[PDB]
Amino acid sequence: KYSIGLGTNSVGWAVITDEYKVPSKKFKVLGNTDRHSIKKNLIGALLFDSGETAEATRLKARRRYTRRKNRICYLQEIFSNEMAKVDDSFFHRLEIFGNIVDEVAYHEKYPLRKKLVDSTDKADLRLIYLALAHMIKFRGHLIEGDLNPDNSDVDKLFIQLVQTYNQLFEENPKAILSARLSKSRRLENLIAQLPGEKKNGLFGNLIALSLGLTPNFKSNFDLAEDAKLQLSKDTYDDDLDNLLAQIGDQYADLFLAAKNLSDAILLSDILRKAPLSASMIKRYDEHHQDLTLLKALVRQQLPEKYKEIFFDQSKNGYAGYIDGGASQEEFYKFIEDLLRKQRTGSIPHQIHLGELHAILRRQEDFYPFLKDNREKIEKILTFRDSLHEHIANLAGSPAIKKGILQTVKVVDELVKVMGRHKPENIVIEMAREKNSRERMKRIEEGIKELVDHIVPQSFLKDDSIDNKVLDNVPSEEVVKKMKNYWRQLLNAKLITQRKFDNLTKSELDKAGFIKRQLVETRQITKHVAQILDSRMNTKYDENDKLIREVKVITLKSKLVSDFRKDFQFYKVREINNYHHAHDAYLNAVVGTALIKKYPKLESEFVYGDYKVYDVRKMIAKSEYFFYSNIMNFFKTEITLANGEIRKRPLIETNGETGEIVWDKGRDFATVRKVLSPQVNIVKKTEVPTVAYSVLVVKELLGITIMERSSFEKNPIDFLEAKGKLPKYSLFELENGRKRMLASAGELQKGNELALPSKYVNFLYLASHYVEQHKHYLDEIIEQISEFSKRVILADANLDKVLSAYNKHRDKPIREQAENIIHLFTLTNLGAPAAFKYFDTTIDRKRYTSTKEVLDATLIHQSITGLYETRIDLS
Repeated sequence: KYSIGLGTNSVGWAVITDEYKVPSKKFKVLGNTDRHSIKKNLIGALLFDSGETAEATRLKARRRYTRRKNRICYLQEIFSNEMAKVDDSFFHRLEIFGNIVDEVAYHEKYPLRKKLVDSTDKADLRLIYLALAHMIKFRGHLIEGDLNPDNSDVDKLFIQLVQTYNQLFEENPKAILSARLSKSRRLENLIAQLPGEKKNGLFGNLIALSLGLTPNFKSNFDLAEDAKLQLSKDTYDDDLDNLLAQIGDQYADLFLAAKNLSDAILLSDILRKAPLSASMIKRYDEHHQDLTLLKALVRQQLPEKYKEIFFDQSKNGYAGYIDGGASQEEFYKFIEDLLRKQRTGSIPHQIHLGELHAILRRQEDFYPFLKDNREKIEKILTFRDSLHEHIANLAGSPAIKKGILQTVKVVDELVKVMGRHKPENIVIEMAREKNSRERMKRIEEGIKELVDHIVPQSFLKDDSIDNKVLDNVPSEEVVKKMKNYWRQLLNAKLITQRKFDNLTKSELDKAGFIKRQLVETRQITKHVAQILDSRMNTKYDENDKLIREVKVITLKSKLVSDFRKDFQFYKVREINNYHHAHDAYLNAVVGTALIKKYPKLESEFVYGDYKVYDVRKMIAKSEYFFYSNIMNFFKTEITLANGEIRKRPLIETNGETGEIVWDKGRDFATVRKVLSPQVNIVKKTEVPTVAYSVLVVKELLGITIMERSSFEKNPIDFLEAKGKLPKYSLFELENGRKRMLASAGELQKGNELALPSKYVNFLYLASHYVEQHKHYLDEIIEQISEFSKRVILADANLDKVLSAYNKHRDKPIREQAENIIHLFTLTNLGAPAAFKYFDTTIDRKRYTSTKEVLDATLIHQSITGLYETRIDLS
């Protein structure tokens, strides 16, 4: 029936039919004003700011402590009966033994895991409980499947990290990592293998975070405040969140790919029973014998500094190392496998479960009840508000996962908007929205070292430089003789590695082409898909998938940006919040046709477990598609390098199913009927630093952070002594004029300017230069001037605006409309902003007089704005 497609400060949403109609639906208005409904399309955006609110706190050590306490409590619930049979008070004395002799004996002898592993003799149950407690306390860290050689393979997950980094930067894409060398040495050795990468780079810092350093990604993304990261450190989730939400959500699973690389390196250094338990034999032996030998040598040589080493907690020695708040790095400096601590990459649960298998099997015979609970104990370690926690568990804090916190709330009521009906496709994407410096850097490096698609659009829509170069099948072998020149561009970094292939790339050439467009490397969208797939599929699949029942699609926005340029459905951002809505419309337009046309490609871009069909089988000879592009059938005509044009059918369908998937004579008509002006654009209301101003009975008085607490306790006395309207509260008056409450001292524009698509698409065509249509320009300015008088109320500035167009009327249609785009900033909802219109500038105002609000109508909007409670007092 329908479909849905979905930044730092905006969340776009839209709804789409098979013919790409955005539904026009009335919305009930429950306010006392003479307004019962509004005709708005099922499209829009949600804007938000990054501020310290309740949600900001909710999406940011205590919860980790409670999780570990719950895990150990679940273990103790099983252990308690036999524990009381052995030692009743052992559990309570933990934050070791109840008597001095046993305690001291355990102190020199075992100040256990691999004795439960190797020794077959029956051991004390206290010892097993302690072993399992340290099993489940430091569980570690991402893999649903069982442990296999594939998880550990350093090459495999390093390559996975390289792909996730390279397909996030299309312009700029074991013996070393598992070596028993210094972490800095391993990092330098890895960096030396990749030219053009520095230690301070994002990739060098990610490798270090996989290795053990303390990378600071602030220099990698130009932040103002420190962004220390440390996997071993407890609060790595919170610090990771703060950094990535300062710098954008797209790198979250880049960082998590680094995290899994660290996991792989740990597993690798371990397995070459429970080999981590052999590694802790190494750790314990070195630590304890080195401590004893140091004690002996200090006794024999420096008796005075002995007490400083072993008994002065305040000083920087071992005494402060173990019992005080002293780090290892200073301790080694005062005096890396010498004296490693108990609370120290978080060892993968694949390693730990390897011990749970090793420990329990070696002792399952002697204790029958532990053998019976073999599978349960495995589930204890590997099992997992909660949704607020998981986004906190993801690699992003509120700052930009506020929208990803919103995008769930956006979609959750969007389900209600369409009457609980479920969408077929939900396309999501994340990209930075500084690239001009990027294209400059490669040119500087490429020169220092020393238009047509390489593969045409018939095989895939790739207008990026990786495919663009300034017969029908890719470059012929006659052209392949130029590869000597292509090699000089590869080593000069003027071209990427895959481009060196694609130029020289039959069917094996086309096999990788489809995958890149559809396979999604941004797994944050997969994590969002996981959230979408978990919240949608409560009815778990019976077997072999465990999940089905309505799809989650993650297409790249590249299938949209190409879709915009081809068929006259262009986008202008600064006009209004429709451009996010326009992308959210042209996002899922791709989804409806692609799946019904190529169901075999489902596994490549849709969430869930599916049969991996051989792409070689689907690609055929010159006689679904021979030409590999999934979006060829959108065009009626196919363009090749030679200039020969391949015809296409008027109506497209799927051969193996027979369903019509594409109506060229009818679907193109409906799309233009979409972009042409009432749309659900909703600004979510959110709670000497004043928080919010409450109406007083009439005037507004601000409440600082301190006063609110006393306000909730005794509001009457607090109101009496001086003599909730949240920030950006919708304030409407007279002919649709709208205001938002910036503070007690200022107001904001709440009126969104709209344009019928003829006036929209023209602006992009003009700005990116139909010259007979110069009469559209006068109407646009007139429509702007008419819009300015009704709601903006800046008649002093507006007179200059109308004059300025008269001064520069001789200028071309292009530059004129480009300055019109900047002129649109005056009308946009939100904080007013100064701008330049031709030479004429200023055009800025501050609605400090808020007296209108006292008699105005408030409109308390939901996130989608459907349920409005308009209370007008006057």
